[PDB]
Amino acid sequence: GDVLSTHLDDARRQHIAEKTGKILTEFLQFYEDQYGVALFNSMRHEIEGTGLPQAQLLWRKVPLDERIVFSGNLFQHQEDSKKWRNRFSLVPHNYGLVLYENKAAYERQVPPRAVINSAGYKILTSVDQYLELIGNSLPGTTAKLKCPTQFPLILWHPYARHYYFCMMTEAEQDKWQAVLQDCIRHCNNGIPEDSKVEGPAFTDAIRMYRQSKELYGTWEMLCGNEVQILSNLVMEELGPELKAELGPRLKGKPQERQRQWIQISDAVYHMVYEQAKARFEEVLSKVQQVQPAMQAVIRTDMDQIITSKEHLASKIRAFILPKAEVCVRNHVQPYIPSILEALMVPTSQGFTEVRDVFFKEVTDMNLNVINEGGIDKLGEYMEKLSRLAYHPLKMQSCYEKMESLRLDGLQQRFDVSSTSVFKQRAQIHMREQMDNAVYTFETLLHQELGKGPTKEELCKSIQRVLERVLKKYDYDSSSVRKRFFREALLQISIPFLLKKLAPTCKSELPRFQELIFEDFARFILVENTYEEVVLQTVMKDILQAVKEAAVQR
Repeated sequence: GDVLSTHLDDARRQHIAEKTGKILTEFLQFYEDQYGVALFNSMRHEIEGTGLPQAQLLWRKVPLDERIVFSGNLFQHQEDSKKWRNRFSLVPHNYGLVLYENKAAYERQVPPRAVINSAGYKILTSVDQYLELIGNSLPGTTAKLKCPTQFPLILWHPYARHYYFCMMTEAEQDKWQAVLQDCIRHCNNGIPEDSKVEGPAFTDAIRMYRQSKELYGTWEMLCGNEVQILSNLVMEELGPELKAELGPRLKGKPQERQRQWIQISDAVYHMVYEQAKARFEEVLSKVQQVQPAMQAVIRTDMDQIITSKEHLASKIRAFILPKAEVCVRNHVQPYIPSILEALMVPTSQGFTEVRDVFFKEVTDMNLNVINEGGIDKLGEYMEKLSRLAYHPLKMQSCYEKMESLRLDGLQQRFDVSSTSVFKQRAQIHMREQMDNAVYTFETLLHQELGKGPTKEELCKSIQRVLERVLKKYDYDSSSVRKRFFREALLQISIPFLLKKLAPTCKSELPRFQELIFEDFARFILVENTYEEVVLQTVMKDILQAVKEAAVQR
């Protein structure tokens, strides 16, 4: 039989589901523990009024009207037939990649042949690059795919299936590379950053689970929505032993064996995804049911919870602060300036490029008003400007500023994962700030225009509204960048410290549990309090490094 029927038979699928279920159970215990802590922290910020200050730019409240992002014909390699077929390929408003047999089939409202969420994917523009990337997916390879055009585009994922496209011209290749890069970035941004409770509870639980498996530091596969990330977590853990078991059973030449493993991995990824979805959504519903009860206890007992948290922290400080401060002084503090410099330069270039692109587009609109000498086509020009933050070409020069980013870890070595994650996060911030700029410009211009078509010439109020939005932009850009640099420095330095401190602490921390009043245990965790103690040991150096640099400008 075929590869999947042979190697993923019912018995093997049951074993995989059992192992997956054990991982999900352990993760969900971390998640339920984290949930009340995330709730307490968010409520403390709101009640004490210590959340993020209000931005100067306005934020769009309703999404833009849904429009197709891009479409065109592509060739796609077909896994079943091994034949290349034309496909009409469409990117909807939500940045899925949708493939139809042809455009005529699309017009007749025929179902799509595939709908692809590209979270966790990477783009390759040559077959050799792709073969190099998968070349060591099975062991011992060095211990002794052919495209109809010269312009391929390949989508690779560590666990899910790979897609093979090609285009007729370098121009089409370049366009689809930008669009698919936008798709990946959009799908990776699957948990809203301003989620108050669910987001932080989930991502902290992921980190704590990984730490319990002795995995510290930024994780490249913390991308996509919750179920995708959980699927990545399971595949990371189960992949090695599944590969060790099935690898020797695969028959053929090295690249054929590599392709069979990709097919097996995708099938397991699907099975894991559905199992994780069911298990996670069950627990999410359970925590949401008791969240109001938790809110009442937090609101009533706020001051006593803070007191209990501070008492626990004081005992942890007494235990770990000497060794922590030495480790920061000797092994973190010397390197904070260099890491900050590496992050600041491309990030600040990118935010400045957003400003320049915004300024040019508003001026181009202003030129149109002067040329028609009138207000009457403003709605047409504002509609195009309203979408600038999602323009598949015009934003590319901003995003490109991040590709020179190279970050060392605290072993003074290039950190691939930190670099990847922080380029993605920086680019998402750039998209947000561009959208805020054009939304603010539109809103303020409409206000200004209530004065009348020519109380003074329209191009004077346009340029005055533009100058007002630019000052709001410059303020918000510095706010956003300072927060981003602080967050990134913390996310590089704290996992390093926790790993160095683990032989001292991991056996000893449970002894502090007895200090937590049982009715507060959903809101206070020994581990989280300990991690906050460690965080405070780098806070001075980080705030001062971002201060002394004044990197936020």
